[PDB]
Amino acid sequence: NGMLYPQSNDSRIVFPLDGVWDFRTAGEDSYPAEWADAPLPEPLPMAVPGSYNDQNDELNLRAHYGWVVYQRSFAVPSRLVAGQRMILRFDAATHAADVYLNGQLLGSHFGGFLPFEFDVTSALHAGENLLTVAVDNRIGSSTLPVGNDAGTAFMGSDNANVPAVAEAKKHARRQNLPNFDFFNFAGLNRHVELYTTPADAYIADIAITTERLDHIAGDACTAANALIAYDVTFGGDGRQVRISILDGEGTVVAGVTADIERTAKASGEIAIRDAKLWNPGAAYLYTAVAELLPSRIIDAYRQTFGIRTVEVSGTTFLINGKPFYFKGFGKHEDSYFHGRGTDDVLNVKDVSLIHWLHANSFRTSHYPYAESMYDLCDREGIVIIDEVPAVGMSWLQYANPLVAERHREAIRGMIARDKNHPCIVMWSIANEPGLDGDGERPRQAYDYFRPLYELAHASDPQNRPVTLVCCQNDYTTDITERTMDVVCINRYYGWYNLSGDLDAACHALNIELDFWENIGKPVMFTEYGADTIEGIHGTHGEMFSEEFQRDYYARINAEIDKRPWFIGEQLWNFADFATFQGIIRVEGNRKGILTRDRQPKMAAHWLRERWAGIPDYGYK
Amino acid sequence: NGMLYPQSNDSRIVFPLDGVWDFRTAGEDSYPAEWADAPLPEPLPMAVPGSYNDQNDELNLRAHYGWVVYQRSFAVPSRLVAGQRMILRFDAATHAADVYLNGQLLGSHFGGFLPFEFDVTSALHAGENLLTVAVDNRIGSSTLPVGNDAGTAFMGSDNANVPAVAEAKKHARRQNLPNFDFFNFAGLNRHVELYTTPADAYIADIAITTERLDHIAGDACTAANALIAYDVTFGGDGRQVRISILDGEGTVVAGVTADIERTAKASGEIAIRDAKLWNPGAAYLYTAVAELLPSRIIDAYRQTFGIRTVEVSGTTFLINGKPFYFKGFGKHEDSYFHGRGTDDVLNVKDVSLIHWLHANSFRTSHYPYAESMYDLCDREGIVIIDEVPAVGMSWLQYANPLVAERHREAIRGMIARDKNHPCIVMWSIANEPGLDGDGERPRQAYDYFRPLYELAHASDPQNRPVTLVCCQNDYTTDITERTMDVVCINRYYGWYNLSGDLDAACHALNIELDFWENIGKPVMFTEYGADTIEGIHGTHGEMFSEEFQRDYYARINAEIDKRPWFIGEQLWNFADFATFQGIIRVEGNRKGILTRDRQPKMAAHWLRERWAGIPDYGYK
Ligand SMILES: CCCCCC[C@@H]1NC[C@@H](O)[C@H](O)[C@H]1C(=O)O
Ligand SMILES: CCCCCC[C@@H]1NC[C@@H](O)[C@H](O)[C@H]1C(=O)O
Repeated sequence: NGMLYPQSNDSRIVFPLDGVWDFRTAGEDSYPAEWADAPLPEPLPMAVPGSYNDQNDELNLRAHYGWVVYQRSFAVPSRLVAGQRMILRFDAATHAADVYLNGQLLGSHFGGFLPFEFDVTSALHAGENLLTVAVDNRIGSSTLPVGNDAGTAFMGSDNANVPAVAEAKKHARRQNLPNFDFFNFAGLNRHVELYTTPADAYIADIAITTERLDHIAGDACTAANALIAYDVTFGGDGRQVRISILDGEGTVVAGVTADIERTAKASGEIAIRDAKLWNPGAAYLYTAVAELLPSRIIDAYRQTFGIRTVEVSGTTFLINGKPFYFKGFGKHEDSYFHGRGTDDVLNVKDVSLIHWLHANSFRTSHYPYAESMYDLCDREGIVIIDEVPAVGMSWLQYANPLVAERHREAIRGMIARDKNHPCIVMWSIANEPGLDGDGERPRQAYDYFRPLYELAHASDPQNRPVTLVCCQNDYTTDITERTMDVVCINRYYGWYNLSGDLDAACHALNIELDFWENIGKPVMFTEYGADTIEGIHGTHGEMFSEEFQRDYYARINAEIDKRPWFIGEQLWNFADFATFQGIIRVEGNRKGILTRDRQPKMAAHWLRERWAGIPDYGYK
Repeated sequence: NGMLYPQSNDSRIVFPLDGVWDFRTAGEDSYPAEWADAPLPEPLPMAVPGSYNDQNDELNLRAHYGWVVYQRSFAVPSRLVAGQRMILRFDAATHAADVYLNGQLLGSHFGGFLPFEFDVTSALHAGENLLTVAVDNRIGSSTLPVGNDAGTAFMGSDNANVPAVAEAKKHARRQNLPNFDFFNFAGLNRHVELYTTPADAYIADIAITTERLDHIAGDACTAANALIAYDVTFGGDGRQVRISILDGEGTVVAGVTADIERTAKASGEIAIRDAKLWNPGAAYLYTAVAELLPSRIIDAYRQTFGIRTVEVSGTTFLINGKPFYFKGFGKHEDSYFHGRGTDDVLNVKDVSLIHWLHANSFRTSHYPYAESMYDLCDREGIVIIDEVPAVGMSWLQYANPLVAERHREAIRGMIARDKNHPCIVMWSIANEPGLDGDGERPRQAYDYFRPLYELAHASDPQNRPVTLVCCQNDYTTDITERTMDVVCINRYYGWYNLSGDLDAACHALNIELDFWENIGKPVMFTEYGADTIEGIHGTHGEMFSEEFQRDYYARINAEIDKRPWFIGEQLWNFADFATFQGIIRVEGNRKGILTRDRQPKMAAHWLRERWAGIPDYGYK
């Protein structure tokens, strides 16, 4: 279950397989299996980690449907592999993959945004090894994210009443038809690596939790005493594990020796005096060092953690007992050449932009991000809402057992990967599923999501609040959203409805706010905004102008400032990003307050000035 | 002398040190040395590899002058380090660096675009190692690239006659003053890695040359026989090395065992029947495998190479005996977030754009590029002119011994690194130095550059032609350029002079062409173009419009097509790129035929159509 990021130390080594691989496109529903047996014929170059779609302008890889095949060779010294457990890890392959090593099928995986690995100890040999990876980009009615098995893409224009259109449609080239508003970037989007552990016994998983804080300082910089718990899982085979707690300076401030009891497991609690707490805008990280004992050490792992509590109380969101207010946006892993490919330079920059904006948070819309970004936010004091790729869902999916299982696969997987990050304060189990309507549809939606709500709570040792991001719907017939720990709403009053009329938009908003006032749950925006082309200006700003985008946030935020139970504003979006082409997408989605190149539109400056005057704690 | 790229095989392992490091700014001319002794205080994150300048929007790192300090920790299993020679390699640190390991100064390096390494075998220890790297971005009268010690930036504006301006200047914040037109991106721009070799004896360098081709086929796909030479250098300490030549399928097609004689060296020749030649647009690569013999193998290195000849004959540039014509551009390593940071995704994409454009070549303006790009061009059949960072030079530099030595270091270093790449057909020893004028100035320039021309020839075992890229000058008083193997000229008739008048530009051009016609050397463009803002249009295109850029190349190329001795068109630039700010730089240099995001302007489409109709061989 544990999927600790591969680590190098005295017991373990990591061998990265990133770089420029060989690459071929294949078929709509197949690929040549014999390609795993020998070097790819006439291969293209393809850098990895990265989406393949924008790495070859001779081809139209954005239009590709079906399989592609990656391949490379590598060689490692025999003295490294001797007596070690050898693991091949894929941080992400989007969306599905078959993996071959030296002609042997290692296995397969579905889920484009969570890591998977294989024990390759017996599959490796000396000299050059041949690694072949087939990647499938197809989406449909049983995938997460959800595709349409027929019809149009989201927000799609159609003239079905024309006979000629209906006929041409039946013979059109097959394409992925997303039920979501971001381009279907595919391939080896994140790192690939080989790593080693000891074979006889090894650390397989670690969970650290903040159980209780005693006497938190007025500024919440410290607690007189903090009780943390550990749970270490072992694989392999009077054994013990040593656990050392390191402060920010590397000074061991606590240490205990725990018994391993059989799924070998060691667990217990540790008290930390005058513990330094993790807060938004004021991060502090400790290291839990686990060392498996035989002065020699058998195995070791260093796990970063932060000491903080998260608790919903009434209409407040408490971090270290203080009333928090979210300032931020939904993001995307999206950039030009890389597509959805992970880029830590850009991740480092984006975190700096978040500070520049005086935001304090974001949501991983609409999929778990690369692991390195969570590490980055841990040390930079940025709060995260962590979200599974359950986007584009409706009643057709709720009746499908395969979807329910893939959805459970996403939640346990996300939480298994991300549980130790202090920056994560809440889980999101879906973005904009169908929740409303008449007859049995509301109850059907409820019955699908409630056990996923329970699963998220049961899976997280820290027991963080769980939410579901609600689309702009009939909130009076939706019976699911109001049962979440925090009500997270996506609203586009004045853009997709009452278009351009900000008075009417605010009037409509206030009517729904009057509704949520009575539900008595904490409420925040997770999306709102307006497409904006930088350089379009007006004295009286109309839709798509920079001025209108500024006016939009100015009018809307003035209304939510009047509601004490409204605990956060996360807009849409951080930056412009790529989408499937269509009549409402001007080179993608232009609702970013920054351009795709991370340059600030007028609204960004206005939001920066606003957020500078709003404290992380005690605003409401 | 040798700088083989680190390789993993049964005798060798590479441990990458890339990732998110710790980072602090320091002083204009110092940094706290005690930072090497302990973790950096309050560090920022900084991705490696990448320029640091665009990775933090809270700071103005583009305006930073002086030192910065990088730091990270790392640990490797003791059993892997055991008995091995341990090498720490920096692919590039721009511009100068002091490197510390565990508080010990390892040494320093000047030169921002070439790799350097340290033997750290004795500095390493078990557990966490602390790696601290100080990087100096400062440029001046003694650096390559050349900076100004006072005054303005390249094409910088001033009103020196105003007393108020003169005074304020003396109190202005100190800044790097480049004598070049690209932004001074700095930091750990390329990869950092630790690698191992055998300690007792190891391969230190490998050089492969194509000595002679016998009976080349009409299409130059093959030669009846190819005579290649190898030269292997060893370090450490009747010993022998086995050399196997692998074809594109991995089949050993030739093999010899050579004796090692002590400066341990093995050298000889190998005849290959029906050898497959490397050509532009039709690459073929062999592998030279060298194995140090004790059936066991001591050490091994696999060196890719290609079999082709390059010869300047009269006014022709012969590759495998056929008259080649350059189609291409000067490039830059430049992109939005990475700066000058290497990005293999972008390199793969750019290589595809070159094919899309039907170009066949480019120049590494104005510095050696990342090693991976040459590997990429080796397999994709793109020809390269390789250039050292000798840009911004004038008479003030020719009299400076430190500059002369740094210039020699770069020339020997570039060639030592890049000698084995078949894609490289020519060396460039400077871009736009001062060469013309009255008095002793022309002779002084000649006396400075002539021994560098000789050095490039002496350093290169393949003995490729050598050039110097000449600025738009008084070609009648210039006595240096005409002595190069190929005349490479940068001309901006109709842009920087005779502005907008294309009839007059072509008239002036033809006049300089009449001059070069008599010199009787082969001549090519290495720069020509016009700043162009995408989206600016006109029915009668004026400067900065997409139409003017198209008209510009159409009129100019029509004139050079009339000259049989004119053997190439490399324009400026491949893509828009970042510069120091100024009144002629609209968000950088806009002479790209592509935008900075790699999108094609009107001129790119026109050039694509023209180049599609121009063959690699026999156009002239
Ligand atoms: C009001 C009707 C529904 C609005 C839908 C708004 C959409 N939500 C989910 C995001 O992934 C989309 O990018 C966003 C949008 O189109 O910008
Ligand atoms: C006509 C004399 C001046 C020509 C100077 C042209 C310059 N050459 C070298 C390149 O690095 C510059 O970017 C280019 C330019 O400014 O775009």
